[PDB]
Amino acid sequence: GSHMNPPPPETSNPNKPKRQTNQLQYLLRVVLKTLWKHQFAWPFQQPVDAVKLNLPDYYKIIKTPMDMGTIKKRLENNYYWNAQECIQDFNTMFTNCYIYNKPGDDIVLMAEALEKLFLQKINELPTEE
Ligand SMILES: O=C1CC(I)=CC=N1
Repeated sequence: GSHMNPPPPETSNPNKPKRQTNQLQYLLRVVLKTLWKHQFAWPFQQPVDAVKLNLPDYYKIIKTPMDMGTIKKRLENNYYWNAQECIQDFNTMFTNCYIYNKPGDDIVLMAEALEKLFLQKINELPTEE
């Protein structure tokens, strides 16, 4: 837990209003579950440790970090009000990967595979009830 990594994104805050929606339940039970178990999930399952990876410029470049471990905790802790907040977290995670890394890098190929699955799952996001 190096001082050279930033504090991870918030996953708990009693002041933030929270809700469970059928769409959020789908995001946890279907979307996150699908991506979390994938062969290529591991680079995305926790915040980037820039010290362990020797990437001193990572948090110079990436000012909006997000990862699936944070998303998992947000969903498990019912942090969100709506599905769009969670979808935006997934989109931020993918975009950070694409911004920092070169096209065709292994991590990008991995992100692209997960993003394809994500798109399919979000196209099937249920009507809010
Ligand atoms: O599912 C996995 C396990 C291992 I070790 C490496 C990559 N994906």
